[PDB]
Amino acid sequence: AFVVTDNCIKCKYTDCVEVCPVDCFYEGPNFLVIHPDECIDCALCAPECPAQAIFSEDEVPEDMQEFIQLNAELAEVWPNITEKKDPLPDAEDWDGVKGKLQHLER
Ligand code: SF4
Ligand code: F3S
Repeated sequence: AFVVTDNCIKCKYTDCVEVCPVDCFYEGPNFLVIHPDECIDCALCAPECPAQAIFSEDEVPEDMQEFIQLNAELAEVWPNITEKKDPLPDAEDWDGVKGKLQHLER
């Protein structure tokens, strides 16, 4: 499974959903998650993220390990997103800020 981590929060470009063959991205107010049972690890979305927030599960940085289980839980409650849309409005002010998890909205 591929995992979305911290830098997506408050950027949410959605470029990643274009390339997904199985549509396994689920949408929250300011973050996207990948559903781990649905992902086929084709790895096509990781190059398409401008925030470089997507990682193969087995390459999630040590300090972002929490995001693996967060993707799994929030995927069960958020709605499927299958079309790109515009980035959040201030997305590049926040691209690259660290510690954005304290800003996640359910
Ligand atoms: S690795 Fe492939 S199947 Fe998984 S979210 Fe990315 S594009 Fe979709
Ligand atoms: S910022 Fe987030 S919405 Fe997709 S393009 Fe990157 S994982």
